[PDB]
This record gives sequence, structure tokens and C-alpha cells, in this order.
Amino acid sequence: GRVTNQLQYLHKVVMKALWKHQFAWPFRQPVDAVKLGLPDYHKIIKQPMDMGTIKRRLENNYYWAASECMQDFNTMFTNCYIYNKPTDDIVLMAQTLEKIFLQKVASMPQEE
Amino acid sequence: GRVTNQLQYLHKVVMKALWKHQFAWPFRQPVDAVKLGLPDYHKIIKQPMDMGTIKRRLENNYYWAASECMQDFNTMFTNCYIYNKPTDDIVLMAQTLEKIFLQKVASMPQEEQE
Repeated sequence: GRVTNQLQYLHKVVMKALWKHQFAWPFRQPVDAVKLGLPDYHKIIKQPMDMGTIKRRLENNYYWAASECMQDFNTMFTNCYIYNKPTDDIVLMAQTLEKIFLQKVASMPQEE
Repeated sequence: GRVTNQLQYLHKVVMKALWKHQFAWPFRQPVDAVKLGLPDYHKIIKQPMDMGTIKRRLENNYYWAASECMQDFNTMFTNCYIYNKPTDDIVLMAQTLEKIFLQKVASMPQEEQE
């Protein structure tokens, strides 16, 4: 399975930078609502998403197009903005990670 | 201040498409917190952003790089997700517009030049 240049880039440049970032640890595995004491999490967030899942998908050739992986990154960050209070530190963490995401995606190679 | 091929794409292809979208009307001008009756809007959102502002920036060569413009679109969508209740229609409208935005960024020409 050959892998588009865009998908290679998302794996080698985007996920690379985000996975090791110092603000990444809340996002590396699925949100565990019991562990975190968040009984309404799954009532507000209908499509949970996390970097561990995206990283796995990147490693296993799940995605057909880059836009599909980009949407998973975007759902992960958006889940955080919608669920959490504006003043939660997690929001600031997400915004910082998202900025890196967008900055890297601006230089992603062309498709095809 | 700069004109590039990607900034031209963001202006003529991405924004033109978003602007005309049937869910765009809340986002074409600044949020008017008096009109809408939202006295806490500016206490929660510290960087208001709207498509009007972004379009004008693109017409005046305010941006140096496409990434700077992409960051303003992100701020506009994120403002919506942070301020609004999860169940508000506006959140759904922002998500639908943001998906187009990311789909179109994935086809942006990669010769970031001029």
C-alpha cells in the first residue's frame, strides 16, 4: 500500500510534532469519562476522537485521503471546545496544538 | 504585506465558497453583541473574528503567508464553539463551514510563492 505524499506528511510531520508536544498528553488516548469524573461527556460529545486513534489509523493505512485524517484532528480539537468551559486549561492546550496543526497543514504537499 | 498564490486561492476559491454558503450569514460581519443580546460575549471571546474582516485583510495585503489567514478562520470557528452552547444551531453551521474550509485547504496549491 503506497501512501499519498499528503498522508505521509500528516504522519511524519504533523502527527510527529503533535504526539510529542508537552500539551499532548490529555489527547493521546480516548477520553475516559469515569476516570475523569465526567458523567455527561458522552451525552455532549457524540464522536470521540484522540491522537492514539489517528496515529494508529495513519500507521495502518486506514485513510483514503488526507482530508479524512484532517477531519479527525479537527473533531478532536472541536470536541474539547464544545465540552469544556472556556476557562479550562485543556482549551488552551487544544488551541496551541491546533495552531501547530494548521501551520503544518499550510505546507503539506499537493495531492495526486 | 504580500500577495501569494495560496493567499489568492484562500480569497478567490475558499472564501468565495464559504461566503455564499447558506450557513454563512452569521459569520459575514462581526458578532454584534448588543443587537443579539449577548452581554457576556466580549467577556468570553477576547479575539472576535469574522469573514468580513478576513476578506478585507485578503484585499489589503494584510497577510504575509497563507497560514496567517488560516489561523484567523480557525479563530472565527473556535470562538463559536467556545462561546455557544453545544446544542446551538450556530455550532452545527460552523462545523459544516469548517469542514469545507479544511477540504479546500487540502487542495491548496503548494508553490507558496510571490
